Amino acid sequence: QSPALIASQSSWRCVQAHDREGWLALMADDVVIEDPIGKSVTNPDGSGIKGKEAVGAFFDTHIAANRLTVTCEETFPSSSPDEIAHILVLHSEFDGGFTSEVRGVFTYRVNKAGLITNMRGYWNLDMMTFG
Amino acid sequence: TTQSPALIASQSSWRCVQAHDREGWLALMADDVVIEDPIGKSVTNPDGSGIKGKEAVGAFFDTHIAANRLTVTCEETFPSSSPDEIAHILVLHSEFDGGFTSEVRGVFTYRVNKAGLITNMRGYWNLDMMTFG
Repeated sequence: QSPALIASQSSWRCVQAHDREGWLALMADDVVIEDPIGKSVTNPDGSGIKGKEAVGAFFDTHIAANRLTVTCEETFPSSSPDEIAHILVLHSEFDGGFTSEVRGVFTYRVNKAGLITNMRGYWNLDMMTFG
Repeated sequence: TTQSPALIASQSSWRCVQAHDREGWLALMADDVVIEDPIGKSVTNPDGSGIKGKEAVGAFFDTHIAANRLTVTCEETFPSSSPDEIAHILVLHSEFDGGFTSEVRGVFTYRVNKAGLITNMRGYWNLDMMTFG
């Protein structure tokens, strides 16, 4: 398995376990999270969350707090072991049985040591469902 | 019913490549355009850092597209929250003699600048994903 694939799949594991330390351990010091790409609540300046301290806070706020799960629909390797794209479905679960989802394209780049430098989400609110 | 700059640019670029329209395709590109089709080292990305700038992009069109009987099928589009970046799932289908063909299905991302011009086009596929018939 490629370094990009190992990292994407580890990241979902850690997001599902609320494993803050394990999740941050996957990230390069210069990691940029754009989930989604563009101005949103989870990308409030439209240019990404930069660096592990800020990415730790993002984790506390939008991940540690919620009941987030990841379903992987399809994986698209590139010709680089270090870059990969997936179709994923993000599941957030509320009290009383309520769930929101968003199905998007997520791209991951790692550096040469195998750490996440970029996580980029092609989705917006018109793609979110609630049930 | 107005489409984003990223969506206009990517539909126009499919149109131009299939029309074998090199100059209309190049007119869609920024001066600092980089095409990584695919991302990573490959026949169409020899050093794995993309085809950079409009002169090399025109040459890429002259070697790899002028040449072949290309159909792009857009299977699915994924807008982002930026009007300037978009992803699609595309099937790229090439026709060869004796009804022999190749196909690759992958993810393609596009980014445009403020002026609506393509700065980046990146494809997630490799030779082992390609199918022939």
